[PDB]
Amino acid sequence: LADDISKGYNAALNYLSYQLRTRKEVEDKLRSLDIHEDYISEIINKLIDLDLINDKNYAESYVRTMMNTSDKGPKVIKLNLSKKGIDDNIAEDALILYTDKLQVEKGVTLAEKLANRYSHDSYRNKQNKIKQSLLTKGFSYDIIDTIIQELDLI
Repeated sequence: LADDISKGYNAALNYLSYQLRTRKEVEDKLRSLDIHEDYISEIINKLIDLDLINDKNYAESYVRTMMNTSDKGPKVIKLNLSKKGIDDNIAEDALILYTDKLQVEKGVTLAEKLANRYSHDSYRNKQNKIKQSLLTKGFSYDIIDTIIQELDLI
């Protein structure tokens, strides 16, 4: 009855007190407890109102985290966000924080390590491997070209 919505609110705050969660993560965590859509929606809106669920904030902190702790570029950061239930629109707004100059600087750092790793290759084969590595990590062609121009300066 009314103890349904109650159990729902309780599990939600347990799940959130620890880590940050996307709306969808909570939206289908209430289902892990067999709570109807009639009630999940009531719980979710209330949580959003109390700012306990906030996808813009989720996406922004994720982006800051990856910028600071990973070697991943915008494209991979975005698909990670999509895999968590973040709207494309919200992910895109959040990715605005990963400025070109910041991407290039992280890319130059990775490129420098790889240059040393492939130090025996020809300049051409060397850059191909580096561009390839940066592409699989999520950086765009233009960003990679700027990284390559930067690396040669070095």
